[PDB]
Amino acid sequence: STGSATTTPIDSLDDAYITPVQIGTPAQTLNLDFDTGSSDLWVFSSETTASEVDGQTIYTPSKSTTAKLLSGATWSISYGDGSSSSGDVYTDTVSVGGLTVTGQAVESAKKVSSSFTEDSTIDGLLGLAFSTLNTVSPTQQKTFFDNAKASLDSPVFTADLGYHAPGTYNFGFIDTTAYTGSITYTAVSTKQGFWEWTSTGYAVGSGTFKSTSIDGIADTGTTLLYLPATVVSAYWAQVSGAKSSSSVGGYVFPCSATLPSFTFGVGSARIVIPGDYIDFGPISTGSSSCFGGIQSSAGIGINIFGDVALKAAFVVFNGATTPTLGFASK
Ligand SMILES: Cc1cccc(C)c1OCC(=O)N[C@@H](Cc1ccccc1)[C@@H](O)C[C@H](Cc1ccccc1)NC(=O)[C@H](C(C)C)N1CCCNC1=O
Repeated sequence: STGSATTTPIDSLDDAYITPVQIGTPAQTLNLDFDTGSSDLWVFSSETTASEVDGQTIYTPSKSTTAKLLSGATWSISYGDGSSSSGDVYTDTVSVGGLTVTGQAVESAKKVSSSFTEDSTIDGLLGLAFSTLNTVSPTQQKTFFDNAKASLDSPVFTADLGYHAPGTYNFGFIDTTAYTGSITYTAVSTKQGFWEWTSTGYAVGSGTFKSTSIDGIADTGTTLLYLPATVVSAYWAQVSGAKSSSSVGGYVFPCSATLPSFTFGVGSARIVIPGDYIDFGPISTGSSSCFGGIQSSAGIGINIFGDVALKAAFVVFNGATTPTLGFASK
């Protein structure tokens, strides 16, 4: 089997991407944030505290003839930015772009934190990291990809995120028309439950490539590119007037600037992020100071190849017995 679904930026800055997902019988379509950095499929629901729902589409399990409460099961998650959600668990039928999983754990929110309430465009998350990170207690549950993997033509999914444009998540096959050149594969450590890999280095604009190992995670659920402070300082030094602002919480730059590209290494291959991908617009409405898309990972504890990096590539998440990650230019 295979599946294919279009993923769409939620706003003009590509702050996140949403993908339609069919849940239950008859289908209830919710737009979920596909997140290779977490392993819970959770949704706004008829059980979510009413004051915490503000425009989201909700899952109503009582209207699904295939929904079953998973007795005694609860979930609770806290994300890297301090956002959180929690609730109970149903099993139900879940389909993505024609690919169907029966018995998928659908985590129904009773509580969500304010950042989720304030984003009317995201109806929940679909986790695509490894199932060891799933938060359901007392019995951990499997991700959508884990449940589907054995049925897929190939045990893979691919992320093709667009810049200011729609893109595609494919399950079970590699669309050889979606990229240029070859796919370079690189080793993955699953010990932290992430798609964790080691970049071979970087370059800023037309500058010299610096060979240096950068351990980090491929995370479709993080907007920006978070890299070591030395790397990020070298990038923003090439942007006249850029500075790290402690009040804003990262590097800002004059909105009139033309940003240089940023290149990262995948083995001997190179992925080039165009400068425009690194512009996240005014820090506040009407300001001429703009927020940078490459930021220091010092406060995080891990480097994150988020959407800024991944949308410059066609990315293969290979879930074979020994998982690997593939990157191609496109
Ligand atoms: C679940 C789990 C188990 C074990 C260990 C950890 C760290 C676990 O947490 C996983 C985790 O936080 N993953 C995040 C990136 C992560 C992995 C490991 C450590 C730290 C972080 C990321 O993919 C998911 C989450 C999605 C989200 C959150 C709030 C609103 C909307 C979307 N995204 C975010 O937190 C990011 C942060 C990092 C800037 N974020 C917040 C919104 C706006 N945009 C955005 O980019």
